[PDB]
Amino acid sequence: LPNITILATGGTIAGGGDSATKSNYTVGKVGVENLVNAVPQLKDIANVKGEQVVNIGSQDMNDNVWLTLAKKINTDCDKTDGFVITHGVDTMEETAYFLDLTVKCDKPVVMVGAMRPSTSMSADGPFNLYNAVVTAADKASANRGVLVVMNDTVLDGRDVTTTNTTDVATFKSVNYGPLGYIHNGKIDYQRTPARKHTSDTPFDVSKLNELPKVGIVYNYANASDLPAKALVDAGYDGIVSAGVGNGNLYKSVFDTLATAAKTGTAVVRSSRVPTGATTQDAEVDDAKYGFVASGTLNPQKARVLLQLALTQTKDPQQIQQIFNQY
Amino acid sequence: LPNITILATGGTIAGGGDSATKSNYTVGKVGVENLVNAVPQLKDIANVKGEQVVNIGSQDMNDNVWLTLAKKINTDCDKTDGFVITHGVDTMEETAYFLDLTVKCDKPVVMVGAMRPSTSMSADGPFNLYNAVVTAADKASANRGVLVVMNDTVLDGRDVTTTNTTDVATFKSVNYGPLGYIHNGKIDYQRTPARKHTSDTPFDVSKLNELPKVGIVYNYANASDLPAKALVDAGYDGIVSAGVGNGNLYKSVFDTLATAAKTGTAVVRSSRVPTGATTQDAEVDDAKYGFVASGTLNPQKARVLLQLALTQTKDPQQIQQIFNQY
Amino acid sequence: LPNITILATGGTIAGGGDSATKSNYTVGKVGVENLVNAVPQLKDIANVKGEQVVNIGSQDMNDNVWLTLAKKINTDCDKTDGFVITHGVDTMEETAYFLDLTVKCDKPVVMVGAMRPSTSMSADGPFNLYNAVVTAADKASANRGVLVVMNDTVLDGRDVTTTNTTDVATFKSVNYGPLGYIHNGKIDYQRTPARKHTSDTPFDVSKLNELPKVGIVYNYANASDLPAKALVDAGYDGIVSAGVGNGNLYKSVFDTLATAAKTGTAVVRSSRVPTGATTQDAEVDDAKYGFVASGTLNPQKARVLLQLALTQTKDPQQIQQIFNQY
Amino acid sequence: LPNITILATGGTIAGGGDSATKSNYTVGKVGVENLVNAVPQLKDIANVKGEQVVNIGSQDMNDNVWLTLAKKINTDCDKTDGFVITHGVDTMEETAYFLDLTVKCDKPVVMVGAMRPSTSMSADGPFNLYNAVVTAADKASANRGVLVVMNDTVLDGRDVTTTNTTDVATFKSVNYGPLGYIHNGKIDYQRTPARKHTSDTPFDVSKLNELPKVGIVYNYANASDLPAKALVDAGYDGIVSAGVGNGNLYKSVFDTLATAAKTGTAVVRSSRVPTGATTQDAEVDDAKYGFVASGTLNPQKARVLLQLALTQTKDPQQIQQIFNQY
Repeated sequence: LPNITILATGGTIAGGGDSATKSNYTVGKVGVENLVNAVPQLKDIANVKGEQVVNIGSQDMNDNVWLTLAKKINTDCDKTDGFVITHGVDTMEETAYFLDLTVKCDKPVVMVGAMRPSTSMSADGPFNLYNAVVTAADKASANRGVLVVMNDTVLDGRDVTTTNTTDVATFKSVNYGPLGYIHNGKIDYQRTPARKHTSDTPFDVSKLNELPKVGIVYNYANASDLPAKALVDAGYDGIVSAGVGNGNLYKSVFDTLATAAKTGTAVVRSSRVPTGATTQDAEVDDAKYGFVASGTLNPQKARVLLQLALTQTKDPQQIQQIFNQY
Repeated sequence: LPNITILATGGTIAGGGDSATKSNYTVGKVGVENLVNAVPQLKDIANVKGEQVVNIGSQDMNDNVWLTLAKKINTDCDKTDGFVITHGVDTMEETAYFLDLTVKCDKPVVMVGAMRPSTSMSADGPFNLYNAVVTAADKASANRGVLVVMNDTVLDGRDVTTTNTTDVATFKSVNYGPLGYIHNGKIDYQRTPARKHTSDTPFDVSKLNELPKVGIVYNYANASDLPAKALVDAGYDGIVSAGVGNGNLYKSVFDTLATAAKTGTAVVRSSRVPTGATTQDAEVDDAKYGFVASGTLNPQKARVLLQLALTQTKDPQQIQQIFNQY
Repeated sequence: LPNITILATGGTIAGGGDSATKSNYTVGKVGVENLVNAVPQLKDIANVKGEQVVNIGSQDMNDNVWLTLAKKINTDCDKTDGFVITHGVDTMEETAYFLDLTVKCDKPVVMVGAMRPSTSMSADGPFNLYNAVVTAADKASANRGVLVVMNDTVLDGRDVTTTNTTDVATFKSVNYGPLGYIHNGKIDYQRTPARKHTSDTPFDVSKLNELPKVGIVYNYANASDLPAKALVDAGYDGIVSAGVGNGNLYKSVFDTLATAAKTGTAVVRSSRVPTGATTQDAEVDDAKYGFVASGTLNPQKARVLLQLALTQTKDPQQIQQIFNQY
Repeated sequence: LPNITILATGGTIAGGGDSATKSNYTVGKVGVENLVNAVPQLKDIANVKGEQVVNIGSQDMNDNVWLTLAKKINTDCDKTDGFVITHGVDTMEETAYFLDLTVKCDKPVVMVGAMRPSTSMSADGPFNLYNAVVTAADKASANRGVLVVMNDTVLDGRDVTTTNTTDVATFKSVNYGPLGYIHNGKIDYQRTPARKHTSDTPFDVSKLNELPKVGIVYNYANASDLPAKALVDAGYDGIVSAGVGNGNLYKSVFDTLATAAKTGTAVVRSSRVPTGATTQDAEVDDAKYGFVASGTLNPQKARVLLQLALTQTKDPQQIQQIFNQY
């Protein structure tokens, strides 16, 4: 049986409330050992070893946890046959993509969470964790990049997103679909991400102490330019626009971002719209402003790629190419 | 045949490019009478009269245009049998819900646009317009609140949202579903929104020249508090959070908003997740902080209602009751 | 606290296997009182009484069980405040719509099941049951027709259908959407079905020991007419076609059904396509052939209504009017 | 510019009605030349050559058109750079999969249709045909198997299905998602089907005059065994069950099919449920009855694979392996 390492970071999977029945809960007070022991059947599928890396709600996820995780997986790759990472729902799609772009271990790296706390009736965490271990133990899971496993489904860390605030079935790859479905501890893989990941990216965080500063600004009717100005005034290295429609910007926000780009701020147009690509050759002449189009990357995922692009270049043309390859 | 009035605002529905094939287009050099003449079959179902209210990309939609529209529809209600409003796709969901809450005419008010340019191969606007007029001429459309008609579907103004950046089928009511489908010029209506709309709301905009200042801030891993601080420093009447998962807030953003809410800024927790309610009784003690949970209202929709709630009250308990009724 | 009656029929919700991990299970060796005792929090919200009506896999659901249930609910209406019916997932959508059309009690009648066995890791049945009882105890659930409660969602009996073979989130109202979502033991109802149900239908099953014989035939490339002929040769009261696209029929099948419809068999065109209406005024001249178009009723739902329409009339014009009202 | 062959078979794309506005139409009276000339911009992207193979509604698609198409593509492969096939919506998913399994040309083979007739307002056919030619001309489209292009999306012929009776956006790969999206005449491919197709299958129809007889029977509550018996009595080589839930059978239908399998009839369990796999190791002991589980193949697609399997073997174990590889 394979050796699988659980790197725990907190999340609702490690959350608890005083009633099985009421919706209230807190995260940060349930250790990895407790999660493992709630899933006795993991003995049938792997030699599990748990480590508590941090214990936080993923609403508080940050750069330094990202760097710690990537360096730890790259470092320990040779000590184990696979990794499972327990994590909150809220920012799972961001951490999964960061790791997709920075892990050099091509052994399976699987993230898992739960929508219901560990204390609740019909808690989803136990079976999700089981299925994440299944996935991490499956030799066929290697070289697919970093994965999220939730609700009996294996998802690639680039396209995966949380689609509903409360539903146990929330995680979906909303543009290109899942990689495989898990039934009875077996996976029929029918897909693999073509975008370059892991050891095929140039991004190397092994010596990085920090990541370039990238912020996100939202567009809507009568949108204030104040948030965009505040990132510019603080000297942000990059800004991602959560645009309206096909990545469009309220006029105010456009002006501030156009001026920013001319001073060397990287500006990436994404979209608040939950599916579909932010394309070139629509209403914004990106070449003219030095903007980059995000493709199918949503604002939070565009931030991830932008920060990593900014560790290699500040040239908008080269940042567009990165957005076309990763 | 019914008298139907078309109020044009702009949008892709009367936007054009150099060729039928390519995606590039600018919006707002096509006139209202022009759009009509293109769909001569409109004469089979209504006597249409067209007025150009403004001619903009809806990415530059703003409070003034909203107020202009609400007042026009309300003043002209007794002069026609129904209204169609042509509008850009980008912020159609915002304008529809604003009008849903402020329009006092209970004659049908139908919004319509297009995802493909006038000039494009297989342009969707002609048939969209036709179906929008079908809907506005149907007696069964009255008293259902402000409607959006796209892709053969009749969608209520509160739940309707754009789900894809380029797809002709983008507009969906993603939480509660459509009201009716249109086929062969008839509608089988099987649903109506329970939330109070139009003449069942206390919002009265007839004598307002401006709306309260409400801004939106985005949450994500390592989120800066600088956007939120910029809004508080400007003395914004309200701030909506596009939270992560079930409306949660990055720690720094939470600190800044906790302060805003006890300092004269109403704070509404919404979510960047495209479906489902931001709920009470989850991880955030709304009462302690003076926060309001948005329910199914997405951030830009939550802004609409918060602006209007602030015309009536600054008390977060009363604002929450508004978010529970409209 | 309200008196709620649970009528058990079987299903996966009280089905079990040898282990929590593996997918294998048989259905119907768990008792009704057993299921209750497993969810002790039921006592916080109702006084529940349980009766075992039958104990079957719902794949063997039949006309007798339907009639038994309708009559029981109708006779016992005045003796409880609401009903929960535990049932297999496989034909839950059929039974719910039959009861939707025949139940005369306008107290809440809620159906519930489970996609995972009793014995499985992260079993969905306990919380499903809890939420089903929440829904049946809610006064706001009355007069909305027969309901199905699954995965925190309240779904009307006409539109609800199972969309996936294994997913806990399978049950969706795929054309008109849900009625309400349940969170923290409360329901925010925002929709109600317009189609006539329960006491607004003329279908009265109190004195029937059998239902008219209605069969379903499938269409596909090179479809044999032999199934359709077998039903006509047996003198079936009706045949539903699971047509291709918008209810179309393979040529041979069309010939056999054209004949059936002028020869004492009612013929309803439905569709194998999982969403959308089978319409009039498309490629098939329904009036010429004596055919009925099913609208959004899928084949198995169309059977339900056709059986009940045939208790009242054999005239295809009257049957079509039924399909337009219920 | 590449040479692209259009093989036309009829369909709604070649359909017409007397009004742009009314839903009525017929197919079989609009030739390929007419479709080509409706899309002048095809000159910018390919040297197009059209041939009318047949001119029928796809509700009448059959084995002999399938064999004619596959043999024609295999024969003419060296005379052209790609193929587009114009076809009705109704059975497109069946023809696409057949060709996916029998074409040995690894040059792009793309199917295309339209939901609205060529005569209607906002007819979808012209732009769909444009995008199908784009796809067929893209070198990157080779070795992805046979494709369907509809509504700006490239779909693999195995998973692709029509999901709505009337919506222009109906075609979706409902289990594993699309391969790429088309914008401005360019395709970003992010996926390829892992299931073996085209020159990687053993199926060779070059010398076949006919295909084994396979029928489909539907399951529902109180299902008659008469259709299953009628296929058995006629000596059908195979039967596919459109099962309930995870491919379950009403007891009557089970008995007839169990007995059939013991006499050498091939029996494949599929599901009427529109997404998800019909799995082994659920409620049916397939090994015991000599049944085969269809996986994610829906009944009509299981028929296609079954007919082709039956040209190689009648052994159920070997037919299961075929269902696990193709």
